[PDB]
Amino acid sequence: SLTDSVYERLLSERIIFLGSEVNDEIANRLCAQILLLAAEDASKDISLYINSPGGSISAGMAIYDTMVLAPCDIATYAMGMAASMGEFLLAAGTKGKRYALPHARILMHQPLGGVTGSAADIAIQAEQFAVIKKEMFRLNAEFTGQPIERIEADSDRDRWFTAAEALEYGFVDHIITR
Amino acid sequence: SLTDSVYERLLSERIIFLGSEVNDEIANRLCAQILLLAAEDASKDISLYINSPGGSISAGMAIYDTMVLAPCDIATYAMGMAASMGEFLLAAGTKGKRYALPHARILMHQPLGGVTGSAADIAIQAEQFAVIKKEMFRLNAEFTGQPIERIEADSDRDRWFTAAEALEYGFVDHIITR
Amino acid sequence: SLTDSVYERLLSERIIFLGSEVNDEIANRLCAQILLLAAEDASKDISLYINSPGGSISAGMAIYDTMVLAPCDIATYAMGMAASMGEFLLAAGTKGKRYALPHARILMHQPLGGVTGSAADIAIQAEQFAVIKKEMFRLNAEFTGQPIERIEADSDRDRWFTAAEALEYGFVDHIITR
Amino acid sequence: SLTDSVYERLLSERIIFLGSEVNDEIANRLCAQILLLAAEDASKDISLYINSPGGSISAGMAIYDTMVLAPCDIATYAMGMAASMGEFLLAAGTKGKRYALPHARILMHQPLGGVTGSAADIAIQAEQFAVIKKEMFRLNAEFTGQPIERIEADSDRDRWFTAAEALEYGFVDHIITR
Amino acid sequence: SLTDSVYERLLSERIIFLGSEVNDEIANRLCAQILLLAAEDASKDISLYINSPGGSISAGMAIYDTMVLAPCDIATYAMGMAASMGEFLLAAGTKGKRYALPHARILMHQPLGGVTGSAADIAIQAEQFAVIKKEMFRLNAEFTGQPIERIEADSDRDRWFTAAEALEYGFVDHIITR
Amino acid sequence: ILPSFIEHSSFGVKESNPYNKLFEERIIFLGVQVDDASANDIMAQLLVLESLDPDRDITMYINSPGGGFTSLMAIYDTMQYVRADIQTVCLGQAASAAAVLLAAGTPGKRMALPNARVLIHQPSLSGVIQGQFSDLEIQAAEIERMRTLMETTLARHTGKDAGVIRKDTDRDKILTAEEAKDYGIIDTVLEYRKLS
Amino acid sequence: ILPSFIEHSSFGVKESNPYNKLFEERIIFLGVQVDDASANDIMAQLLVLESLDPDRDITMYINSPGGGFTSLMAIYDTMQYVRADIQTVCLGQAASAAAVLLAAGTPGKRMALPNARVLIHQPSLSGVIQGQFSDLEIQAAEIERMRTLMETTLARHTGKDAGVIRKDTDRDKILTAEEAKDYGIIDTVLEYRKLS
Amino acid sequence: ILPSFIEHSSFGVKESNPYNKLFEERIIFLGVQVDDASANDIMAQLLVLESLDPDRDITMYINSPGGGFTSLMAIYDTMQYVRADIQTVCLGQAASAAAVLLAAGTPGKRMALPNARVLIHQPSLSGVIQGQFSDLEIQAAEIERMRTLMETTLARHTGKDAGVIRKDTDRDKILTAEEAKDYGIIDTVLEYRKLS
Amino acid sequence: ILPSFIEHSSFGVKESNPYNKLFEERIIFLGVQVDDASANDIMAQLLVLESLDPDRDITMYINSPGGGFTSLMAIYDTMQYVRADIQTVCLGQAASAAAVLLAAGTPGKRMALPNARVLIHQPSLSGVIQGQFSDLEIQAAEIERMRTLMETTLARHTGKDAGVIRKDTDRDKILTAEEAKDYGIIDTVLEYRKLS
Amino acid sequence: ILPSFIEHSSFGVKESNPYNKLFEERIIFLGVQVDDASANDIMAQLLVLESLDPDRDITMYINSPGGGFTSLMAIYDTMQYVRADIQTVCLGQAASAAAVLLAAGTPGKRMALPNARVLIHQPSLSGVIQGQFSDLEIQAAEIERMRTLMETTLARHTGKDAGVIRKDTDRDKILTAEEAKDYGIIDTVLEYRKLS
Amino acid sequence: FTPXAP
Amino acid sequence: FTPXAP
Amino acid sequence: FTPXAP
Amino acid sequence: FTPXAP
Amino acid sequence: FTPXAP
Amino acid sequence: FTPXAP
Repeated sequence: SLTDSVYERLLSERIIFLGSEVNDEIANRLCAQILLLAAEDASKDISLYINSPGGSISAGMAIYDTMVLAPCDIATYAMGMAASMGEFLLAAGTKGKRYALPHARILMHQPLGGVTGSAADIAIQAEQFAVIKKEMFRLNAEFTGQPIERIEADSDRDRWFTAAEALEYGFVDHIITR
Repeated sequence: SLTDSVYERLLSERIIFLGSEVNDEIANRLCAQILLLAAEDASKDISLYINSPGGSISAGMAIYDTMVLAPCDIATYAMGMAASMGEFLLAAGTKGKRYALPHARILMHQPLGGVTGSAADIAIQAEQFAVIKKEMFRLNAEFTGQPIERIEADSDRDRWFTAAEALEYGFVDHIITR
Repeated sequence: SLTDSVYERLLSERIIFLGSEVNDEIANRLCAQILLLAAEDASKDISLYINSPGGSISAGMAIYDTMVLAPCDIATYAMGMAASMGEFLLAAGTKGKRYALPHARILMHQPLGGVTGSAADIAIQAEQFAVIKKEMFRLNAEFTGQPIERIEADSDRDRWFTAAEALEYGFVDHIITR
Repeated sequence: SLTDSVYERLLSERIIFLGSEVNDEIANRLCAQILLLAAEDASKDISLYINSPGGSISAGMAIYDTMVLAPCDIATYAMGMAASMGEFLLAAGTKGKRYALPHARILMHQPLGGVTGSAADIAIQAEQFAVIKKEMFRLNAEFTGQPIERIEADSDRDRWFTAAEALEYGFVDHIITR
Repeated sequence: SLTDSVYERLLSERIIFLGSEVNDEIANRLCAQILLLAAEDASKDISLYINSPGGSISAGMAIYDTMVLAPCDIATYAMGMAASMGEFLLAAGTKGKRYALPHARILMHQPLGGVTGSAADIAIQAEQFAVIKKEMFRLNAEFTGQPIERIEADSDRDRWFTAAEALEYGFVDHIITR
Repeated sequence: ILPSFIEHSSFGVKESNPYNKLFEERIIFLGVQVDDASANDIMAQLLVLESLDPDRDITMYINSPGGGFTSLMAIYDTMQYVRADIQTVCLGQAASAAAVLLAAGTPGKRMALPNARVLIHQPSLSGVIQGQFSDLEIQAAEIERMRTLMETTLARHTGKDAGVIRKDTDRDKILTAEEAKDYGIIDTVLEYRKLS
Repeated sequence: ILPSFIEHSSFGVKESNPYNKLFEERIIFLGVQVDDASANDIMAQLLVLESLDPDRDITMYINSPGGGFTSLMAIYDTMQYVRADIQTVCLGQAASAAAVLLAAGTPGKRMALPNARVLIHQPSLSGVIQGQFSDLEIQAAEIERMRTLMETTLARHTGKDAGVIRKDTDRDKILTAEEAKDYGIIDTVLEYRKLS
Repeated sequence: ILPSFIEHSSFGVKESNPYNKLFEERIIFLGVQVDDASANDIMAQLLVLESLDPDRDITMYINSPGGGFTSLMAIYDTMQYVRADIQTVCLGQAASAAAVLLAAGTPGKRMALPNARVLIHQPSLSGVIQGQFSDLEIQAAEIERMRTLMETTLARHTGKDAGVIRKDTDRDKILTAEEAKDYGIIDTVLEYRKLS
Repeated sequence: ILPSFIEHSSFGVKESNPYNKLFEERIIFLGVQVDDASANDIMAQLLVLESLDPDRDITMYINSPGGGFTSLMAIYDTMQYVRADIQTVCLGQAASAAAVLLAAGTPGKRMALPNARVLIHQPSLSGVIQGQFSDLEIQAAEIERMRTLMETTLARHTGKDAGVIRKDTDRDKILTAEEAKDYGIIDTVLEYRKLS
Repeated sequence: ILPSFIEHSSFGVKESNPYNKLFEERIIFLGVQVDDASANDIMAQLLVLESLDPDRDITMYINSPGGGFTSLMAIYDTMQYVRADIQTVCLGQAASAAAVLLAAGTPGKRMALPNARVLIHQPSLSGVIQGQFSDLEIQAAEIERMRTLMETTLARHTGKDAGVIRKDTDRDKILTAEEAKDYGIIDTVLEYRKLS
Repeated sequence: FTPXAP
Repeated sequence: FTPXAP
Repeated sequence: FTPXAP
Repeated sequence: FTPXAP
Repeated sequence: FTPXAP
Repeated sequence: FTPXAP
């Protein structure tokens, strides 16, 4: 597999990709890669490249806590789409190291969670979602330096930011040009 | 497979993941990994990372007995979800080494077992389940330091604990922050 | 494949798993592993870990004869379920080396065989089954030290033994605790 | 693949398994393994382990001729079932080296061939079958030391031999016990 | 896999292929290959061979920004078809290093995007598309040296350029002959 | 094969089916057809029987594995709308939503056969679940509305507090024909009227 | 192709089918249609026959591979509810639940053909098994209720202790037409009434 | 099994079905058949009723999970075209497009049952979506046209600004039978006319 | 397309089908429908013909690929139960179980066409094979019961020892129309009654 | 859509179909329905036509892609059994087994249209091929029996030695309408009776 | 079912 | 449903 | 089936 | 088929 | 088809 | 639809 071969060679360069889904399978794969790179050498930075529509809010939080746990700076790059949890993880990188490429598009929005199970279960999933979502918004406010009210006003709407706008808003520290 | 490559590299760092299902296939895979790491070097700790909705009660017990059998401390981490048997295995780690990340969610609950076979078989599966479930509750009481009555009151309901609450309750010894 | 990688590393530690089915495919896989380990070094013990619902009675006998053939002690462990042929193979390990973990469950019962083919074939499969089953019971009597009548009384019923009961009955020599 | 890894390690110990089907695919796989082991070192014995219900009569003959061709003794073992062509190949091993394990079951019977094609083709397949079958019986008479009439009387019926009976009949030279 | 083996050997020669789709999966694979080659040695050129009908406009932009980001010249070759984003990426290579083979066919056109989701989502996808498309046209004007009006006149029509015409138009700097 | 039969009088000869005969006797038979599509047939039947004779009771026989919540509420409103009393009989089972329709008959006229099974279950997520944008905020909210209606509707017909109904509903409580009367769904359990 | 036939009298000419003819003779034929949907047809037929003439016996012919427990209890209650005696004949087989319906006929009137096969089996898990939350606590409990009803119901019609019925039921006991009378399901096995 | 029934007079004896009876009473019943194919039946029924008697109101009963936008606009125009007043009753639900048809009845004559659910949803992408070349420019434009028509059409029948309708439509707003009157879709919610 | 035809007399004009005509002539045609479901039709037809005229022979034509054992025994008992003689004709084939029904006709009246094929095969494992617990002890035992009945039943109609029937049955013996009479299944092979 | 048509006389007005009209003219039309199931219809039709008038010829039109051997032998025996002459016409094609039925008509009366195609093919392995134990000894033997019957049957109707028929049958020989008469299957090839 | 339904 | 529909 | 059913 | 059936 | 069939 | 169709 050329695809897996290229990613292993990049993992050795301390580069991790979040190129899809941000579901439990992806979160387990990234948490394992972040823990591995931190275990191999915590004195060096990890570069996380994001090109993802987003996914389950709880998967994104598992990735986020692992990013925080790892005792090493994590740089984040928006190389394409960073939507929903993809945006969260972009914004969640170390301050001064959050980057976007010029045509990157950032969507601060919420996961919609998804509904499964009996009425008894749905009633709980909705509550757990409301709680996690509130934390997602609290953290986005800390990451971007915005009032929580502004985060909610933009987060409950399908509001796309261009890479330049995303920098002005505080999601991104730098736009990378050449 | 990048996914399997990363897990082998982590297995060499004595890190094991329980990222899904906790069914018989998963229990056999973890029992084999725990036995292997213990065989390679029993003087060192094993770190078990949990992000799992849970599964068959008997699969969780097979993992638990293997964790106990292995003559080495097992640290456990709630890196996301630890529900049902995922909670049991989290709580079952060595005391002083049970950890949760801040956005971890812990659900002490019971597996529902599942119904298969003829009326003659179902009548037995239900009895075996009731017995195993009683042991699950007895052990959760020992792991958390709670009255058995409290364990049952929380375990037969869909009661989620936040990571902070889980620490107060006794499932987790420490919340890991940075 | 992490799963196969872990089993090869354990095979080198002389550890074999019977984690499912006990059908002809599994019996051929274990017979090959037992023959291989015995060929590599017959002076050392083989540890067989059992977590299996059981399977075809003839598959279990192929495994059993291979266990006997191999000129080396085979220790057996009930790490979860040991039902039907799984129980037979547990009980069939070297005396003094048959173990169960505390939450192991042992079901001495018979395979039900399964019915296939024309009336002419079924009539034979049933006879061959009755003969093999009689030998299964004879051997369980030798393994546990029980009257054959008691073996039949328990074997034709869905009677589960707890790990502690299984020791008292004679299936297991020791319960492993830590 | 643990399964293939174990068989390669056993192939290096000059052990070959016939664990299923005895169809053209299996015959090509065994013919290749027999030719390979003979090519690597013809001064050493090859041990063929049989656990097979049988298959196409012509596939069994391809394996048989390869066994004869290889300039090295081939030991055969009934480790479970040896039916139809499985029995033929068991009986076909070098005299003095045909073995059965105690619970092995041997069925001297004929393949039923199978019917395919147009009436014109079926009429030929049946004739070719009758000729090959006659040779199968001639060879079984030579292998077991029985009158051809006795071979036919037992071969056209579903007559199972226990391992002990199979020895008395002449299919097996020794029963292996420990 | 011969196919993957050949591409790895070519990747070591700093050759990358875009042979199909230009979708998110392909963009993630090329972005990873471009980042990898740049990481291994940024003093050397990367040769990108294009034979592709095109794909999602946002996937093509992710590839484009990565090409720009990498601090090394990227040569591009039209070895067959370069349509839509395939054309964009061809035109986007370093000036003086954009090549076409004589029978290459270049289609400057737009991706049609594709419609998914609820009326609320479609209404946004169409707007995001209109914005990205406008940038695609702006960049094609810069790459080819044409008035933006001419780019639009050709881009909204299915206008194919022969390799010779593509050079005259400014997509390609050289036609490679032997 | 449901057989037909012939009934005759000096007027003429009429061939008829069971079910058509039951309808002539003003019996609506609610069976396995628990789809929104059948809810419409039950409503058409209730309207026809009221039209034929507004002062005569309509008997509804219930033997069904529940059904969709929305469309069984459509039946519920028609049953309460119709001028004539509706009496109900549980044959077999009245699962989930059908237990509401059973409870919905006029008080004093809810009946069940001795081995009848009444099951109280939460309303399912079905029908118009096409892809509401925030399904976890909207479908989850719609489900709470549906749970509230079922709990409220049973409370108005059983005499139990809606909170009690919820505790039982959430646990899939199953009632026997006798338990159902003590629970407030059935007013009486029918005796077997055998002549020997 | 079930053929039709014509029967006539001075009144007129009537074309009819087998099955319709059997219904005129008050015979309900319970065949392979063992679904909850058919249980409703059997109940409709029993109610129609009682209505046409309450004092005449209804004969039920049974030839069926069992069926769902819940809906065959619905038939059982209708059979016991109806004023007229119901007599039963086992043709072919009366498997599992159908053996209860066979036993359920009025004592002295349970019959079988000589090669009839009666099978006693445990009630299956079916029908409303949509996803009870604790399926292993709830479906398992519902199954024990169903086993209890089948055992109790056969005991009331066979004279055997329910504990005996359970021991046999748990082992899938199969009875011949003669064994079934000695077991209490059949009162008599029919002779072949041939004229030669 | 929708039963038939017999109605008679000195003229003769008529066997009829529910639905056929409702049509005689000038009631069009719009159920689960929400396909373009059924839209054609509704139009045929409206045209027939106008032809039979142009001055008598047509009652349309609505109980449906929305449907395709294009074909439900075909119904809308026929409803507005027909000389006779059309009154509408929401039974069960009037989802999405069906809520427009509900609002479309003559003012003063839009009605709903108390537990009726009215859902306002955006028009779906369906019907002729065969592969327009620039689907994201064309289907996207066609969708904006369809959203505009639904918003405009409801505004003309509810009294709300089209901008308000859009804000609610975009969020899948669900109205109760009472909320629907306050929202302008329903003029009245029907009382239950029980005699006891 | 089976054509219909018209037969007339001074009474009136009757349109009829082949098969309906054969039934009027007291011929039951047993074709490819060999399912338990069709066994019930054969029984209904035998009962109807006996009812119409108990003293007239019933002719059964057999052309079928066997069928399920249990339900073809149901036919067997009805055939032996009925007062009228049943004569049988094998057209085409009478495979396996159908060969029993062929043998089952009244002695002296078993017939076959010259190229008819009669096949004797063991009873299959079918019908109620839902999952007996010890299938290899129970289904295997039930199969021995079924083999015993087929062997016994043929022995009573062919004159061969049941042990002989087993030896042939176990080998799928196929008989020609002539061999079948020498084997005891057929009393006579029909001549071709051509007028030229 | 096969159209119906109306034929009338002073007696009354009769609506009829093609095929029903052909049957009145004593024509059996054997088309694409070549299954064992249709063989039974052909036999029923032959028996009906003989019954209606034993001395009048029956015309069989053949246009079919062969069919199963066993059931087409059932037709063959009925054709030879029936008192009336059967004449046959090949329209289109008479493949494999159908070519036997074509040859089977009374000599002097086998006919074909000019572009008719007659194909001689070996009997297929079909019908009762359920799993004979030694399929290669038994099905292979049954096939030789079937080949022998087809070869013998054609030899009796074509005048060719059975050995010749086998050589041609084994090679899938295809005959034109003219070759078929020289081969002995057809006595004559029909002229086109056009009036212009 | 009467009485009392009907 | 009347009154008033019909 | 009579007698006795019917 | 007669005689003799019918 | 006549003559001669019919 | 009239007038004018019909």
